[PDB]
Amino acid sequence: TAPASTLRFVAVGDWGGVPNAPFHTAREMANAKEIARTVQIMGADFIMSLGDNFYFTGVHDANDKRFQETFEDVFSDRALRNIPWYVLAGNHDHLGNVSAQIAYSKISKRWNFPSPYYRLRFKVPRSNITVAIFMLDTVMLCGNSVARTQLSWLKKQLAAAKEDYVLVAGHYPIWSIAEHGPTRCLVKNLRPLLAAYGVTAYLCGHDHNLQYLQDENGVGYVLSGAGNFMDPSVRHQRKVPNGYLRFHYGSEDSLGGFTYVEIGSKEMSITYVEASGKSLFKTSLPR
Ligand SMILES: *[C@@H]1O[C@H](CO)[C@@H](O)[C@H](O)[C@H]1NC(C)=O
Ligand SMILES: [Fe+3]
Ligand SMILES: [Fe+3]
Repeated sequence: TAPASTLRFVAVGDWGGVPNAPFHTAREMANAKEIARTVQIMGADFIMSLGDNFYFTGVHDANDKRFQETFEDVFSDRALRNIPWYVLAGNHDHLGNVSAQIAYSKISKRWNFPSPYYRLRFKVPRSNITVAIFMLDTVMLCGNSVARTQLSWLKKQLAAAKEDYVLVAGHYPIWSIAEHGPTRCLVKNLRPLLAAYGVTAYLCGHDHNLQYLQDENGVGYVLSGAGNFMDPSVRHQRKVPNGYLRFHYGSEDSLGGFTYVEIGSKEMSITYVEASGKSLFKTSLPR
């Protein structure tokens, strides 16, 4: 809660330790506690989950699955007690009933998940400056480890969007040096569409760690999927064209970590916050 005239929001990915008991890991809990404090101090408009919402197989019963609850219970703290959530389909969520998590947005007011992929539209308290967010379904758009109209949808969308800012998120990485690494189909089908229509940046998770990349076009690459797991791998450093990596954190001994974004009249900022509370990397992107 701060009188800042900017669009703010936390962006986590890959949280949720189910199956088994409980539904959390030391780390999810840690991030839950920090994402709660971070928003008490800075304040947050919403929260977007970048994927892998219920870790091994995401949800049986459409809405009724009991895991939809232990998430509600993990992110239980008066601070987040009323903060909107915009969800995304991860790969593990596609091993379960996805339509389930979509419909779940009818049982929970804070849980928002209209379609596997959809368009969000916000506005900075400084009026004129409006932002467009395109939530996509990467499993449906790719396959590496059923949406040829999704890729065709994003085309028209991005080509028709007139907002001042345009962000795009999905679960699979375009660029990433970690364990999974760049995803061939995204690098081929999506990447060209960002610089093409001037997308400010691409947020994603999937690789259990924290990293910020940036191509020679100024399009930024925010990879913040470390809310439950932490992977120290960089097997794909070589697969990322030198100069793109600007920041990376995936140490073994560290609990979670996530990102905080603040878009204002002039620029969009991305500060990376470790579970602990320390801001370990920040950078901003032009309008
Ligand atoms: C998936 O979720 C939908 C949405 O409520 C539900 O109607 C359906 O029973 C579920 N489908 C399967 C195959 O479990
Ligand atoms: Fe994943
Ligand atoms: Fe994951």
